[PDB]
Amino acid sequence: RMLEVSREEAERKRMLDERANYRHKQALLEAYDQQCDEATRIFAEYHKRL
Amino acid sequence: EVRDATLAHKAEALELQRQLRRLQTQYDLLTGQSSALIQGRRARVAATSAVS
Repeated sequence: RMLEVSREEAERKRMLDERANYRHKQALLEAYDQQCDEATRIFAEYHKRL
Repeated sequence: EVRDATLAHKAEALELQRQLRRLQTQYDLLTGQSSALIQGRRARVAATSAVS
């Protein structure tokens, strides 16, 4: 009757603590997309032809 | 003098009932409480695959 398995606890830390600060990752994704954005920034007016 | 012949079995008598009540609070009381977080594991990993 040891039918408890704390793998839920290991995932309790995992299940929704990500969403409690869901916007930490988006700040870094902005940094990763910054090189995409800055490349888009430098491909805007004269490099629009590119 | 003779009660020791009978008080001897008393020590084991209280031993097994003390186990039994320790058993009794664990026959159908384990499943009542050890499965409280079992419901989580269904959705505790669904969100884990959601970020992918």
